[PDB]
Amino acid sequence: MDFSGKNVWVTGAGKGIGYATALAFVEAGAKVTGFDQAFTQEQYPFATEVMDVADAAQVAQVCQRLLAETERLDALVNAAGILRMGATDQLSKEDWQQTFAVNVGGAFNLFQQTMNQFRRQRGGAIVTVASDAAHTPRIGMSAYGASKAALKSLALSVGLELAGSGVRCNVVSPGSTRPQEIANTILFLASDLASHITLQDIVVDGGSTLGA
Amino acid sequence: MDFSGKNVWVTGAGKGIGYATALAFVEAGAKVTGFDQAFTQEQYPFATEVMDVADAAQVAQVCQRLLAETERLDALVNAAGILRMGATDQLSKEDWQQTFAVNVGGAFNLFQQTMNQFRRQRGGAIVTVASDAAHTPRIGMSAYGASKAALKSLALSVGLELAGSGVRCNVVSPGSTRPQEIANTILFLASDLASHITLQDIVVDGGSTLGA
Amino acid sequence: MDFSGKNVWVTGAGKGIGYATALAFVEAGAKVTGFDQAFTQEQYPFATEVMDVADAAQVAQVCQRLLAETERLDALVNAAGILRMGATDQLSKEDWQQTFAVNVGGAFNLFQQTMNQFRRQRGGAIVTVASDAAHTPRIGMSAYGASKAALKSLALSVGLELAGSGVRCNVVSPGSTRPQEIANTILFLASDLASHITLQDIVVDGGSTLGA
Amino acid sequence: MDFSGKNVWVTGAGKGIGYATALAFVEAGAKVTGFDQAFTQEQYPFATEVMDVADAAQVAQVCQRLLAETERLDALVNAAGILRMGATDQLSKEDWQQTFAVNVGGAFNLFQQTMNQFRRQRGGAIVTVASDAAHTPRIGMSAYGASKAALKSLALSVGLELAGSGVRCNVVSPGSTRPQEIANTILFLASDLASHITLQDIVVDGGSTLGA
Repeated sequence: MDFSGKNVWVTGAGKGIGYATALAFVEAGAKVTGFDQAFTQEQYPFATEVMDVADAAQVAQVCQRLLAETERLDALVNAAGILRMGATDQLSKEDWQQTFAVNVGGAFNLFQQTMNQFRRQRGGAIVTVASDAAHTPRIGMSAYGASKAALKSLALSVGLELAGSGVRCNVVSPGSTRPQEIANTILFLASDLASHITLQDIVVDGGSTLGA
Repeated sequence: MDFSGKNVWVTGAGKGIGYATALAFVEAGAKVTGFDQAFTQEQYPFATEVMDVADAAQVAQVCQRLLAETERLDALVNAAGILRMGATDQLSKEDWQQTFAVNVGGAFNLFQQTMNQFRRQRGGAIVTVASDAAHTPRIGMSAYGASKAALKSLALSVGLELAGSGVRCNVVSPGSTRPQEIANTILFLASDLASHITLQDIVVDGGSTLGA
Repeated sequence: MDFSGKNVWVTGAGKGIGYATALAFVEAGAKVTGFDQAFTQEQYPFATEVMDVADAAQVAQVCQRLLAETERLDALVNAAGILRMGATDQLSKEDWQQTFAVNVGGAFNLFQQTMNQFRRQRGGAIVTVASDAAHTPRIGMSAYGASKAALKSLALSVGLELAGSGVRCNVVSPGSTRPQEIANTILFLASDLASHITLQDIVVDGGSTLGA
Repeated sequence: MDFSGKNVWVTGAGKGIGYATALAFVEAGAKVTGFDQAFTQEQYPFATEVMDVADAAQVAQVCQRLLAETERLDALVNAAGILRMGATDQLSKEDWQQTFAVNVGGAFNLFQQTMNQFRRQRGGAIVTVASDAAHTPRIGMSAYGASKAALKSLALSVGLELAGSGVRCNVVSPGSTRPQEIANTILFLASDLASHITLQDIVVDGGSTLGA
């Protein structure tokens, strides 16, 4: 798609959608930094920064160091997330808390660290990965879906806060994990092809929500 | 509306919407228990139980005691909530955490304690008070709106989980606080007039969201 | 509900939802005029006016006569409609045309004849009966659902046009025909209990659309 | 994007979005047929067929001739439309009728002529151009918005009818006319990059609907 000379951040980049998206931006010519709670392999095709999105103080330290060295952040992709399933009244409190800590608190921490960069640079793009579970109640995914609804809500709110600065802020809502297809939708929303698309949420699940 | 002989629980009953709704159920003839983090006055027209919805262990103890004595819970109204405002990148971590702890975790704790009662009794009604902030991004209310989107999502998911048991589960989304009007909408959704209405969300804000 | 001293118009009043709603307003003490393409029985509990909503010139003549004699129109209920089913590529052109003529053109004609009354009187309520078919694609109901989506859209647009005059304009979306339950929802939306509810659409179908 | 060897139909191809989209498919290597009520210029870069989408008998003759000669229809883009504005009670009956005849009846006629081709070939893509007016009430656009809501509804219904045949059916909702940007979104939805996206509607209006 040609993101050459563009600086791109992708969270949850160690695995799944985040990894696929980081690889896609690399192939499109972008300078990519991938962030994750930890990295397993010894070698990655993008720059790696250990950063758990759920850890506010760590996100603070890492982002603050990186932003001091970068002239602009062309795209931020929030793709970190965890899935913990169970009936609402059977879900453990640990699972409930970690679900929200990662799925909502993570993007919140990123937004707290990056919003001023977006304001000052006056443009760029944010893509946040939610879930079709945020659109329709799914069996066993009450907490997951709820956290992903909060994430989508937060993403559009940040979109409104950054609209005056010319930042496009969109959401992708995948179904059950395919990662390469999600990556294609993220790249599109991050590209100049989508320059008048903001506050939108594209559901990529083969029509499962029937337009919801 | 005549809820005589009906057993009704209302959370956040010390003030605002919860109080207005508890009073309305009392006037309609219901046996009402009001719950709040604390009670200020010395006298209330409903039975009062100190219970912070955000405190899982307390919710456990109180609900478990009460359910052992009650044959059925005809209506549960989740009306506890807190509002903490600010730009996304300026909001304190304390405000972020308490927002979610109360606005989402609260109803989660109630659902964990009451879902089996609803299943076993095979019917009844749940009404959950969200916000129009969950429907459209509002300035200064990014976290509040996000928490209220999670709450609505969770409420509809519990609605789906309890649909087989004949429980109606609906949401009311008020604008900025009027409490008596919200109470009227809650009573309607809790009544037998609304017996085929479930998984719905009525926005009561004078059209502010333009149908969103 | 006590609509005594209120003047109420209900279209499609000869049968189904319109009839049930007209009867309910009569029982609540309202002065009711029912309108239909034709009336079958010899006796009705409301005043009857033969008026096919699809016939613009007839709607013009009837409404213009009636409005000259009435000081205010407290509630207008659009409940006329027809259902013609079939696969999209099998539906006859006659069925397609009549579907839109009645389901959309009907309310359009009413709005053309009544909007100035609402503006001049500065208040009142409009309730329009759409369908859950307008919310989610239903098998065999492509044209019906499409016409009902247009109707809902038109109703909210008229709601916006009349918001400055203090008119509340809401939609009820029933599932497959129960009429007494729909009537209860219409009366609620038309009442002073719902005075801060406008541009809303309540789906009454037992949760079939899963919140859509 | 490389649609070489793909056969693509675009309606409303003489001007605006339809023209821009037809040109874009040509540049991407597709075999393009453009359809319009009439063609003004003497020369176009795509094959042209005079066909008013609103004229069912003409659509029948033209489509039936063309389908007899084509092995597959890889993409259908419905981009015909007219805009007639005015307050609801001031809009002329001619404007009301033509709005629906073109904006809804047009795609209906195309669907009646092409659905069996899509079923038999077992795949392909449909993109239908609605409007952000279908998402939120806009001043002066009550009829236009209503017709575009019907169009979107019909498009998703056809999407459901063709889902079993592997056809992707999506909607693009532009704001006030930019055509090249809409064309980019249409090409994306028509491409194999979007192979798991169906029944979706992308609003391209710079965030005007605030996610609605």
